Amino acid sequence: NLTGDIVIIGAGAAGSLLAHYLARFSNMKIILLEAGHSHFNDPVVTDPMGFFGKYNPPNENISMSQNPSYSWQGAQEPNTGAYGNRPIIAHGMGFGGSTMINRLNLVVGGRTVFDNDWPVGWKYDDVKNYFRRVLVDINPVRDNTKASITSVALDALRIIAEQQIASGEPVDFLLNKATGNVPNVEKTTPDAVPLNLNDYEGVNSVVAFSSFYMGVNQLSDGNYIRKYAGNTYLNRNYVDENGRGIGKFSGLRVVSDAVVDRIIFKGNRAVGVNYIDREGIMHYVKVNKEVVVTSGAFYTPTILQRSGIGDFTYLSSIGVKNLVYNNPLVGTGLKNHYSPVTITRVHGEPSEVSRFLSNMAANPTNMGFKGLAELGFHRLDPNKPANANTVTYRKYQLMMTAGVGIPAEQQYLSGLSPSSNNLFTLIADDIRFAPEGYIKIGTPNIPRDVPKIFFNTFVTYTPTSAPADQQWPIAQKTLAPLISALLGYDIIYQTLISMNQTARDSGFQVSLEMVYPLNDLIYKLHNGLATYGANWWHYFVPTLVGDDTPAGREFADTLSKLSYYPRVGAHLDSHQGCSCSIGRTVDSNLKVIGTQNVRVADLSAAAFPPGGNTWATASMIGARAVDLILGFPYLRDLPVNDVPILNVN
Amino acid sequence: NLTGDIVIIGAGAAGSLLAHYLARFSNMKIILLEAGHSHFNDPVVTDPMGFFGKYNPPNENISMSQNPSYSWQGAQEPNTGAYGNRPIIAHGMGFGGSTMINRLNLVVGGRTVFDNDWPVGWKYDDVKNYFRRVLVDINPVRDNTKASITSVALDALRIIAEQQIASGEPVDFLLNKATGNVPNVEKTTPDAVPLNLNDYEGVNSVVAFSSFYMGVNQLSDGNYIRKYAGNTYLNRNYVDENGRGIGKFSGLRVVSDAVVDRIIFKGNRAVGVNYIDREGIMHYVKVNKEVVVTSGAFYTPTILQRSGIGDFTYLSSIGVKNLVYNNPLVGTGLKNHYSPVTITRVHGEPSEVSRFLSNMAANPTNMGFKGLAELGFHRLDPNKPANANTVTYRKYQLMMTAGVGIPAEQQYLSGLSPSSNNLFTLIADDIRFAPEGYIKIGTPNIPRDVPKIFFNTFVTYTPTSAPADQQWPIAQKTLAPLISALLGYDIIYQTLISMNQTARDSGFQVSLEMVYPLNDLIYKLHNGLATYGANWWHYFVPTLVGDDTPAGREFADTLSKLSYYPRVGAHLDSHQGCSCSIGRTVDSNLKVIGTQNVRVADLSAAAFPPGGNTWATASMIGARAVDLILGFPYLRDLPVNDVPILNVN
Ligand SMILES: Cc1cc2nc3c(=O)[nH]c(=O)nc-3n(C[C@H](O)[C@H](O)[C@H](O)COP(=O)(O)OP(=O)(O)OC[C@H]3O[C@@H](n4cnc5c(N)ncnc54)[C@H](O)[C@@H]3O)c2cc1C
Ligand SMILES: Cc1cc2nc3c(=O)[nH]c(=O)nc-3n(C[C@H](O)[C@H](O)[C@H](O)COP(=O)(O)OP(=O)(O)OC[C@H]3O[C@@H](n4cnc5c(N)ncnc54)[C@H](O)[C@@H]3O)c2cc1C
Repeated sequence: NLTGDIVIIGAGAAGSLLAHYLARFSNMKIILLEAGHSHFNDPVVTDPMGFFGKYNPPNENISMSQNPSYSWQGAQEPNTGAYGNRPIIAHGMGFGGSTMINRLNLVVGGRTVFDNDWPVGWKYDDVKNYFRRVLVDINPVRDNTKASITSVALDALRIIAEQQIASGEPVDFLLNKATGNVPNVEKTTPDAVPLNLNDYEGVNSVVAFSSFYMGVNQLSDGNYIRKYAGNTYLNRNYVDENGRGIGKFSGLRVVSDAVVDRIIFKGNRAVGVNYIDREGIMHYVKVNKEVVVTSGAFYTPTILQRSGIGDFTYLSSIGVKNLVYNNPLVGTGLKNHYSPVTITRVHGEPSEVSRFLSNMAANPTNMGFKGLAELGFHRLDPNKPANANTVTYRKYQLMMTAGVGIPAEQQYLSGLSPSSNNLFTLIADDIRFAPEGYIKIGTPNIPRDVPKIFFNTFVTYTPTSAPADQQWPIAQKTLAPLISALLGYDIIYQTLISMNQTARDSGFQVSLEMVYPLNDLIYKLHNGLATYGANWWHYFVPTLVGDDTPAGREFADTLSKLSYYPRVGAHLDSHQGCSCSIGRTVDSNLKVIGTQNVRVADLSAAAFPPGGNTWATASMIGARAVDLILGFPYLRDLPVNDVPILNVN
Repeated sequence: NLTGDIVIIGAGAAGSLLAHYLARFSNMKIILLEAGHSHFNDPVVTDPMGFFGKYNPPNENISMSQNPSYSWQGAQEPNTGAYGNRPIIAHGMGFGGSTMINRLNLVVGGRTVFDNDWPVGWKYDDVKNYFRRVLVDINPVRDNTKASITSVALDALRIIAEQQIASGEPVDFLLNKATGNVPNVEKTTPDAVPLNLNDYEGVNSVVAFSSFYMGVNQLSDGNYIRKYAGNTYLNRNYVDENGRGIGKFSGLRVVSDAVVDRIIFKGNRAVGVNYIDREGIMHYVKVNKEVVVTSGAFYTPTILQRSGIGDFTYLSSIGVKNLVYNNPLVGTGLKNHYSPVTITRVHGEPSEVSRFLSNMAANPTNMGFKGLAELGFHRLDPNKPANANTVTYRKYQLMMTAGVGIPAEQQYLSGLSPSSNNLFTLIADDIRFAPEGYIKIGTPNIPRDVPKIFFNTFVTYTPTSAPADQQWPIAQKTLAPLISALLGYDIIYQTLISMNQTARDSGFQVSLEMVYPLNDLIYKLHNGLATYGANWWHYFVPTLVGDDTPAGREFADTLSKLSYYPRVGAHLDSHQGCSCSIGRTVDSNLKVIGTQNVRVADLSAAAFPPGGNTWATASMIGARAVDLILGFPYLRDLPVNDVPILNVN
């Protein structure tokens, strides 16, 4: 049988890095088991434009995230806050994990989140040397082309930031403490210097920029290739076609097309793993030292539960025979991101509006991301951290995209046909999303694509027969996402109001207004904010604050109407994590509480979602697990000029 | 280990009956493999009202169809005809298959379908005995609490039938060929004899009645029970707690909590079956004579495909190792039913309207169904069989229910809240629904909840650069479902128009006007149908017709607006089948083409969907397969008085 010291389950954004840098620096046998197989010769994945449906048959025009042959299909239970919808969120299958099917963006997360929201031993100064290693291994690139809309938006944001600085409010969405009174907005001159948002020292927390960073590499021919975990750490230089290492890496052995279900125990120690190959044959893998599980946010708690780690009552209810430890917290507290969307129309003569929206197409260099800014807390938002007036946090990730990002049903309902050529998309992402859920298994026989996922986004609050004063804190806690989404809409509105004058100044004779969010409603919401200030959100429950005045009814009706759009006119991001975070299931050394020699090293073990995209954080967790297992800080001391070599075929 | 003579996979609506009567009438060892366990002591399933959520926890309020512990979650690929959404359809998991979580509505299917759409040897005179056996074994009951608007609707239908008969059209939705010139509308007299829609001779193909037949049995205590296949054929009288037969059924052996993946062949003949138990240990079962697969419409083709039966090219591409027989037709031609929904509002004084909609609440005997008729083709339907001038066909199933059956999003959008006490629902279910699809697997490792399911219903038509004279037939073939939906709306409108006068005559002083589908649009549709006759549907493509008058533009606009409602304001029925039909995957004796000793005996092996619900048809397939396997007409000649004995506990 197969025998080895360390067994890694799941070759995702962290498993590949862990296996690579663990086989390099040691001499013990390593086995990596992955559900899928390699895709180095598949044009759909390697080409960056294969993400947008470039090599798909006419009768099967679906993306990789909706394809069962590329990803798992984690259907969730009905959403009580979104009219009982059941969105599908996917995890990749094969070498590279979910990074094989993603947008290839890279955001670091910032300094404030790690300093304030993560436990001791995982502060920014302890993880920046691994962020640097991950970034230098991926080696992303910036945008090459540049449109005139970016400069106009940057100038409008600069004017807004100057106004906010002069106003003197302690907290705003365009203030940064580490810079001072100078707005942190890129210059619009042709010879300007870019403002990197992934700075080593984390100076840029609320920064307006001109470009993102995409994980692509230009090839000697002239085309681009997708740079992800699979071809970076598990390419032909290190792993051959038999799943064996070459040279120094001869210790590592990779098994392909192997789905695992259980971990065998001798009471407190893992002693084996069982999996099934392509012929339906059950195989058993001996474990000598340790087991590391990196199956992702959705499927790590399930494999933990069906092995006998969780609530004993429910596990005996469903029918688990072998039980090991009692953690009623396994699989609880799952976090994610959300992104409401906005559409804008441009008015004027066809020639000027055609010159205005030019040079904003999509190429493997930008992936449709013009990129505007990372924003802070709106001054009217009541739910802020305790020291939000001292250190600046990240809440919004502003983005700009061509075309219209809207489900076809809303496209028909609103009348904004994508065939039009005078519309563009602004998105105010939320990277501090409040709702939390949990995961439980349904049947204790085999891995299944659909466990029980509960995740309610925009719920409503029901009044009770109590004085309003003590009820208000409950309503404030319950209605956070709605307030955040509406304040993001207001942010976009102010940006458009400033950008009208900015564009008129820059030499474009055009005008702009919102169209999808029913500009009348946005204008009324802005007026209501301006006239009500801090207590504006009390109108979400008009019964307890009844004005008996036409203005009050008007504001309540407008707030009720605007609550409809974030439920349907938006989409969920596939940035789920924190389901098995540190402090609930594992300690600071990534060891499962109650056992001896098993560890979790994926995004599920994250204490708090990073302030942005989540590719780099999982790789950082894996890199830290490397020298936690080894015991010596090899990666933290590895020279920067040492990077893995790339083999294409 | 385990050895036997016949191995049955899946104890569904057909496997239960087949195993029961095959163990009764023979002397050979029989093994039944099921992926679930008995629910005889679970109030959610045994109580008929548990379907609506009578015993659900407040924080897990989900129906049995949406619960992963009760059913398989069959997610499908985006539907290009309904704005690209992915509805979820389930098969029940446990003793009784999908009959354990269904609405318990029993419809035989009709006679014309089995006389014009099934091969020789499967005509109505060869299946009526098995239909009678299934019906007497289940022993349904009729509704006990008769309402008042049922009589009003029946009188309106009688008036419409009189008008249609006096007119002289060859075909319409209230003409029955096997009844003469007398309308087939049930009497409204106090002592009226019931009209049975499941009659032995099949004379009622277009019949208007007052109550359906549902599978519930009244206990001596007073409360009702759910009488499905699981407790009918697999109760404690016959199968013990371990899973062994009792007395005469000593040859049976039932294995619970067993999921199968493979069928082991020896070149052309099955020799074994593999399954995984609750503990997670792979087991092997020997086969001596026969293997029968009854895993359902979705999951029987998957089992066949990953076993080595199907398109060799795709199977080899996805990694299937062993290939047995090449047949690219496996998993093709999937059919299902679609039910648009209509909402009506009643006007009048509160007392009269309150007493008008009385005695229509849902109780365990009618389950919210009052039932109207099995209607026929509309006179203006262009896509109808040529045989329709001699025989009558079932196309529309008409049902009524209190409250509003609408997704919450459309409930909010249309302004029709469920709190109103003056609304009721009319549903015209399409039972000759045209579109078809196919099923493919993604990974050759283990059974999965989500394989590739393609099903596109409301696809539109794009004109080409050709003369209209040859373009018209293709457009006529493509646009059938929209035509059927609009004609159903017109049928409901006519029924309401007649019901207004009938109610005003019967004593009530009220007015009924349809609301949800935007009455003005329906009025315009009715006027346009009357004006344009047979060629009304030509205006789905206003460019190709060449009409430019304001009337033509208005009619085209109305036809465009109305097409929005069927896509979203409806829900797909779980009556899927015909994916391994007779003559394409199996012969007339249910043996799989190209193989030696395996058969399929479920709803997937049906040649054409019946005119109504599909439980009885699946049970009939199983019952017929019983005596085909045995070779003697045991069940056809069994006396009607010999029925199984119920054993609740
Ligand atoms: C469509 C999409 C777009 C995204 N875009 C971005 C983006 O722009 N920026 C960003 O930062 N992040 C993005 N992400 C998220 C990013 O891809 C992941 O967060 C990241 O890969 C984290 O990796 P992980 O190891 O934690 O999880 P995964 O990469 O999902 O790890 C799962 C791995 O484990 C394997 N596995 C799972 N279950 C089993 C099992 N039972 N047995 C064996 N193996 C198993 C899988 O085959 C896979 O190899 C996107 C994700 C998706 C789905
Ligand atoms: C919500 C709902 C309501 C319905 N209402 C009605 C109604 O009112 N009237 C009506 O006539 N019909 C109704 N139906 C449909 C009806 O219940 C089914 O069509 C009928 O049971 C068909 O029987 P079958 O054996 O073909 O499918 P099923 O009974 O669903 O057969 C599936 C069986 O196979 C087993 N199985 C599947 N895969 C495997 C595997 N890999 N290994 C082992 N076992 C496996 C399952 O555990 C299950 O026992 C409804 C269905 C649903 C979902």
